[PDB]
Amino acid sequence: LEAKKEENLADWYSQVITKSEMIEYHDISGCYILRPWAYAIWEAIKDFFDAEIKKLGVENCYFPMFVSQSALEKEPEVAWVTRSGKTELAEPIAIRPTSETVMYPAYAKWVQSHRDLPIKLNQWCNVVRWEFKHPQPFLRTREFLWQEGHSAFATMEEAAEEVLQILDLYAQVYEELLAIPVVKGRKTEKEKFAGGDYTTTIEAFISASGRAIQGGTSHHLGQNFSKMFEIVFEDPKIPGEKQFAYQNSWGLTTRTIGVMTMVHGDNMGLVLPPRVACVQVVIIPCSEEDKEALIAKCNDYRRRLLSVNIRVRADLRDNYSPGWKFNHWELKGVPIRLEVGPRDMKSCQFVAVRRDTGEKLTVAEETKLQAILEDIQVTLFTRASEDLKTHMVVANTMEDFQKILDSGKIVQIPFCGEIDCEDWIKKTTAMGAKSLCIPFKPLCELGAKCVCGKNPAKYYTLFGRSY
Amino acid sequence: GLEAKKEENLADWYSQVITKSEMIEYHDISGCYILRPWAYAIWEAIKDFFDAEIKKLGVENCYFPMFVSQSALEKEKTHVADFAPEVAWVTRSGKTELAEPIAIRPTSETVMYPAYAKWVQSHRDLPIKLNQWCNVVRWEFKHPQPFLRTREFLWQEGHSAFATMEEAAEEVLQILDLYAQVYEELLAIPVVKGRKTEKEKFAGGDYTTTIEAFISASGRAIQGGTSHHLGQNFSKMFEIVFEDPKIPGEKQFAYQNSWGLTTRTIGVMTMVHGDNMGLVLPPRVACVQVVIIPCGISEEDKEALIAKCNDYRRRLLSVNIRVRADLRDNYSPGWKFNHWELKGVPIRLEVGPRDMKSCQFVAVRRDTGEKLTVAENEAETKLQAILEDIQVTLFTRASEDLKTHMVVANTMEDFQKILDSGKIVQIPFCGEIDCEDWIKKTTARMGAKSLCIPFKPLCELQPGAKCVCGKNPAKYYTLFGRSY
Ligand SMILES: Cc1cc(N2CC[C@@](C#N)(C3CC3)C2=O)cc(NC(=O)Cc2ccccc2)n1
Ligand SMILES: Cc1cc(N2CC[C@@](C#N)(C3CC3)C2=O)cc(NC(=O)Cc2ccccc2)n1
Ligand SMILES: O=C(C[C@H]1NCCC[C@@H]1O)Cn1cnc2cc(Br)c(Cl)cc2c1=O
Ligand SMILES: O=C(C[C@H]1NCCC[C@@H]1O)Cn1cnc2cc(Br)c(Cl)cc2c1=O
Ligand SMILES: [Br-]
Ligand SMILES: [Br-]
Ligand SMILES: [Ca+2]
Ligand SMILES: [Ca+2]
Ligand SMILES: [Ca+2]
Ligand SMILES: [Ca+2]
Ligand SMILES: [Zn+2]
Ligand SMILES: [Zn+2]
Ligand SMILES: [Zn+2]
Ligand SMILES: [Zn+2]
Ligand SMILES: [Zn+2]
Repeated sequence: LEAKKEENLADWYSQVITKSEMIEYHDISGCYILRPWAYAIWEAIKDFFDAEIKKLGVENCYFPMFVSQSALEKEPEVAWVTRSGKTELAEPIAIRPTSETVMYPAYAKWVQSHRDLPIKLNQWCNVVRWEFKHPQPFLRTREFLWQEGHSAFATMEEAAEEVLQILDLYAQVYEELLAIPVVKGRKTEKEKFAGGDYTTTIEAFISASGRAIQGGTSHHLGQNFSKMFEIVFEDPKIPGEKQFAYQNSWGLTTRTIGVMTMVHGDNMGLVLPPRVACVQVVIIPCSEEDKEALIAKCNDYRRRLLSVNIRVRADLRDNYSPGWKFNHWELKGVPIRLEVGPRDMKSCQFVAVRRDTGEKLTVAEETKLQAILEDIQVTLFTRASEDLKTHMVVANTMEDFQKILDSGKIVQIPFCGEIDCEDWIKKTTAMGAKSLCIPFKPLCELGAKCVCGKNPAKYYTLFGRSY
Repeated sequence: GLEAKKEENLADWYSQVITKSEMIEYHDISGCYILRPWAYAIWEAIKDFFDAEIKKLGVENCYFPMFVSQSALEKEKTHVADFAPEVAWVTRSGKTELAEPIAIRPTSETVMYPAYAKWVQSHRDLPIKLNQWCNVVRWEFKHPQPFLRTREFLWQEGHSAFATMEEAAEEVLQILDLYAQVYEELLAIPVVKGRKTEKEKFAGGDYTTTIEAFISASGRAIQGGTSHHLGQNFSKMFEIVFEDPKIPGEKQFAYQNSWGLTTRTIGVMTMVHGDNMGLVLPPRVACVQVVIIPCGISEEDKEALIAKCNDYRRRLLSVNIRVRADLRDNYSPGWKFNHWELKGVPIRLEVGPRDMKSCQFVAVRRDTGEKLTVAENEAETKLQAILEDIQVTLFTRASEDLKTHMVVANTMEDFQKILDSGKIVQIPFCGEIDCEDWIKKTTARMGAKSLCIPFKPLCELQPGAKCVCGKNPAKYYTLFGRSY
């Protein structure tokens, strides 16, 4: 790897994602191939989150990719299919940018009584938003994989409960799987989903860019969509009266992998948190009778490790040098390299090198390796945490806000929350700073006025430059 | 209640069964359907099995883009021209024309193989074995049918490249055998492995292998999955090539395979096993294998009966049986019976107060309807045994059905008679496109298509035997019939 993360972050990022064999470019802008090394991380995320939402009663299903004009405009850079071969469709049809308008008519038909609620459905699928701004692999693409969950309840408080549960699962994905610290909160009036009541969100910070990025989102839709699509049930108490269902929706994408790359990656390449590493430990070999024995010693380690449920690969290819293999698996971010040399074989001991720090370490010919893995995870998280702690500070006045913002940090400011003030904050700080979230647990507690002067502060709000 | 008979109007029965089992919901765009959880969980079971099996072969999962540029789609002879009117084109985003229109993938060769060519710089870069689960689109005007033939559908498509022919040949048959395991072992559906004829194979490939299944309610056959050897056709098209230094001065074009399997599986499961009470789920893929329902419904006694149903639920989960306790006050027990029968749940566990007070329950089989009174303490064992026996039974019945409806015939006379009887036929066949066209055209006065050239035909072909056309010698016994 040539480019340096602190010099030329875009070039560093492209080189990391391709030389780690995560991404390949497609001949259509903003579309990328997810190679197995990237996809396996998505598979790990999927296994965790799918089990967890199943524990909450959510069922998986698959709705059509195509949205009619009427369904879509029953409420915009949607991709329109307008012909098959050379012959025009009777009416153009749209590729889903999200599936509310595909799902909620079906919900309306399935709900007859309050006995039919709640409905909790999730799908793992692809969506398309065909914007013409600059794409970035993983972080912001035209086609992407995600999961979208869509719930409908009889009451408001079970919906609110789910909203917070799903947000906490997203925070778990980032913090426990990817070792990325996030700040939970809710979007401002300006930035919230216009189709919902409130939008909760997890925001992560990428310091090499000094920019924030949304990691996931969980919306309380309230009765907005149920009144739109007539998702109604009869009142269990009052004859002949109908109630509109309360709804949530929530989503999470492969952006995860990009954030994991941006946060933990270094100038040797990818750095994989052991919890999502497709390969946690790579075994590399360093008298011909002796050579055969060495290979057999590696296979011994491999089988043992496989037996202790550690994801492991023995790279015994004859065609490549050990130093080549060292660099290959470092670039890919394998948390531990296990080096087996003849002396050490003879000494019945071995060497383990951790990817995060490079700390080498000799050990006796199972237990240790697992112990190293966990520490690597903790290490990654705590460093990311310190980075966030360094780059997220309080400022009580605009001038202090601006200086700090220009130092490449994100700032919690007292904020009145009006949309006009938020646009003013954007252009005065000019790209300009946007609102990220109103944090659940702000750093310091809030008579204080907004940084606009004209109005009092309603809440500490986190602002920053953002992807 | 279903109130439509499978032996009368098969189409209406199918529609009723897939909707009333809560498998399918209709969409306002023809040929696209909502897969509700009851069916999507069957696809997820198939997925878990096939994923595990291909990983043991060294296949890795990935995800390539859904959009194909016009240049990449039209670049090589990847597919015949007759497919052109069935490609769906995105021509605008919002209100603004795209400079170049882009196509939705009907299959991903034109997206993957330029990448494969970039990735093969030497022998060490082979083999490449990649699979993806994803949706594809084929915008046909022919009458769609849920699960069986739709405009959008879910599938897996595997694409692999090798240094030698032997490796690729081996994988083709391994994957075909995996598809046969999906059908016979998970779905309880017997299939016939074989080779597609010249007319019916994938045109740009060297040969296509296939598994064919029979639907006796319709007298038709349908292809369950496919596994192609491409040889070096696509690698010479896309320049997926390396150099062996021990063979200076010769290119080595990769040998490739591709293979595919869709949600048609579920449709075939519905058509083979479904009866006049609704769906019938093979225990192996049933989302719920056992549903516990309280019957015969004092306040203390009611509390106790519900606790007992939950005891059964706990024990069944603890021995890895997928179980649902239907404890809803809103619906009658006889309605619960009907509802879970429509959905095809293999076993219904009835618990009444008299049975609770004698430590027993009733188990009712979905496939036969047979009722058994079972002692409480044997719940885990008996119920497991019964599930296995349901699986077996379904497969056995279907195989019996296949074996009576597939027979050998040696003349166009016998062939057309047996064909008209609603069966499929293994005939001696010369293999030529003209003569297959002729077989179809004649036997209409729809015509019979070829299904597959079986690896293991019923009867070995006689030497010098001539194909039913009488003009050419038979090259092989070939399974023909009316088809989906
Ligand atoms: C990969 C990815 C992710 C996401 N988004 C959105 C919010 C969200 C979060 N959190 C989803 C709710 C879960 C997320 O991840 C969004 C996107 N593309 C786009 O906006 C389209 C686009 C394309 C090119 C340039 C500019 C914009 N692309
Ligand atoms: C559900 C499903 C399945 C399959 N096919 C194909 C062969 C194969 C097998 N075996 C694939 C290799 C895996 C299969 O299952 C094909 C399809 N639609 C279509 O052709 C498009 C269409 C749309 C409306 C009416 C008629 C035709 N729809
Ligand atoms: O997609 C959403 C709302 C939520 N849906 C379920 C998963 C989580 C997700 O945030 C917001 N959104 C975002 N981008 C969009 C782009 C287009 Br184009 C359209 Cl039509 C609609 C939308 C649109 O509704
Ligand atoms: O899709 C195939 C060949 C194989 N691709 C890999 C997975 C298994 C599959 O059988 C054949 N086929 C089928 N239908 C098609 C429809 C269209 Br539209 C196009 Cl352009 C092309 C095709 C086309 O190539
Ligand atoms: Br969104
Ligand atoms: Br196909
Ligand atoms: Ca055709
Ligand atoms: Ca053009
Ligand atoms: Ca490789
Ligand atoms: Ca030559
Ligand atoms: Zn992998
Ligand atoms: Zn203000
Ligand atoms: Zn289910
Ligand atoms: Zn007793
Ligand atoms: Zn002939």
